[PDB]
Amino acid sequence: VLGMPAVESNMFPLGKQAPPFALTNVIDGNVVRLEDVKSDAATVIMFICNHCPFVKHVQHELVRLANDYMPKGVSFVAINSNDAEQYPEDSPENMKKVAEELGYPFPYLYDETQEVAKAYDAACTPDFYIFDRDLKCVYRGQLDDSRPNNGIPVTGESIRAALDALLEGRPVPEKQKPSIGCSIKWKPSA
Repeated sequence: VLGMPAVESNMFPLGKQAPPFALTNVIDGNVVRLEDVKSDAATVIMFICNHCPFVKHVQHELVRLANDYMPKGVSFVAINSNDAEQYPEDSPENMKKVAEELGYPFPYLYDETQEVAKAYDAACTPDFYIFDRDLKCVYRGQLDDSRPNNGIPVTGESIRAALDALLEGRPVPEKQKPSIGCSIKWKPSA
């Protein structure tokens, strides 16, 4: 038996408050907090990593999406909770290099204790969350219908539709499907 199976989102509860977080941003070394990303419209939190085919599948769109919506007032934050001792590619130093290479326009924070991933009940990479002006969860799941194995072009449609609804004062579409990807690399149970 080689490798590990992919896992799906755990579907964080709609309406639940975004859990707190105070983590170092590898791009500039600043400690960034939830309060620092609270938005007047929406806050998008993304759990990702550097060596996962499901993340590689969406990396380009993450940048396109953030560039389209950050100017509209939407906040974006990427968090890497993978144990860097098991997966060196997820070390803060490597995270910094990746952010520079891909030109991530949003903070890339490292959650070394994994307490933030557990609080958001993040399960895979990538795992997407959207919270409203009051930091209540209004969307969680996939980026869009595309997957590494289906041929559908990447569009970011699911998140784009949710953000548009939030910016226009309309309810986020009800249909919310789980994301799928590599399991977050948890440290041994303590």
